[PDB]
Amino acid sequence: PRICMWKYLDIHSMHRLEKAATVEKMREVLAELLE
Amino acid sequence: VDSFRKFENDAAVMI
Amino acid sequence: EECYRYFTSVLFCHGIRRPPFSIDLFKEEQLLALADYVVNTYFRHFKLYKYVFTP
Amino acid sequence: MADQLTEEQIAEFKEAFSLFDKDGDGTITTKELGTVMRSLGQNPTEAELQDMINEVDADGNGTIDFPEFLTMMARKMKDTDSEEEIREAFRVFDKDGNGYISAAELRHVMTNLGEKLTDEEVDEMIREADIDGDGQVNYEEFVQMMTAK
Amino acid sequence: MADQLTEEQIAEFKEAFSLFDKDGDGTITTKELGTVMRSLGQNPTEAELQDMINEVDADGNGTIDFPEFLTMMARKMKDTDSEEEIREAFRVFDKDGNGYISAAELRHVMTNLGEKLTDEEVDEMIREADIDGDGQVNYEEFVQMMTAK
Repeated sequence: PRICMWKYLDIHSMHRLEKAATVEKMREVLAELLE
Repeated sequence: VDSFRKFENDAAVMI
Repeated sequence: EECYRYFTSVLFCHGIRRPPFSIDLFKEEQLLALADYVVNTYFRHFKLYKYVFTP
Repeated sequence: MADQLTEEQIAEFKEAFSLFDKDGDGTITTKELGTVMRSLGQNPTEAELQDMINEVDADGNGTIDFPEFLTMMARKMKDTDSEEEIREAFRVFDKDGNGYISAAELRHVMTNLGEKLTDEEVDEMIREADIDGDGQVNYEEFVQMMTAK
Repeated sequence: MADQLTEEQIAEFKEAFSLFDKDGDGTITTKELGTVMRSLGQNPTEAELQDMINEVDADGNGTIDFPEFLTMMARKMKDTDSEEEIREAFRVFDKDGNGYISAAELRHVMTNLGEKLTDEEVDEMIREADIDGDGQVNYEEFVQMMTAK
């Protein structure tokens, strides 16, 4: 049990996801980020 | 949060 | 139950203010809502991901 | 109060003050001055930089002469930022203290805490401090490079 | 270091050493010869002139001899005397970038910065700088003219 802040998704990836307002675009961005 | 909120501000002022 | 208790211990690492082992990021209502949703959904569908992701 | 400086200071402190100082008469503005403070082997925080203009520039008119510039640099010697102290402070934006700061947490603290920078200036700090790569802020080598004034 | 000059320069410098041979033994004064160091394809500062007059005065009796005479005006050809790099040099103060700095601003930039001037070297600098003759230093034609000798 440890602090899981900015562990897998940093703030840049989070901002990229926020810029993706549509469901399809955010799915594409998540697929790009999660490898 | 007294270390990683306000001392962050002081650390930035200096850094 | 093992992962249940593991994530329960992880929850107090984020719901209570006690550095460096925890931090007050959330609110009590958010804790309760997340616990409600996860206990409702994922562990009911535990066998789903068990059949897929486990050899 | 142009006396707290040393001659080793005063010499280059003219030479860099002279880089915006007109016809050798000893006078520049305050923004050019804040530019000048920064490359005198010194590291003025803008808060001290302005509190200094408050007492030297008595009315804050924005014009500073060379004995007045020796006056500002006099107190800058008092609040001179040192080597290990910024190495310590970088471990604070790193909330868990893993050894280096993350990618855009640096972009968020320096743009909203302290004497705030900008996203372009954060990228500049990434090229300077984040020598590890895009998002792992190496402050040890960062101190090494800036202490090499 | 006497070999870096050209052979025609070496012959004209045999003539030059005979011009300033007020001692006759084969030594000529360095201070009066400091003017000679600025003419034939050389571009030295006053600081470079004095370094060149005193340091390379190997015989050291105040009047330098011919082998060291040829040794002198070769050390200057080492410095990076390039044409565009001073054009970017002026652009830091020619914020317009058109090739024009004001005469007062030029006297500002030279009497204060880098190798600081003596005012007798600044009035002639403005005059040879304001080739257009409008109280305004045209540093482009200024570049073109001091490329020439």
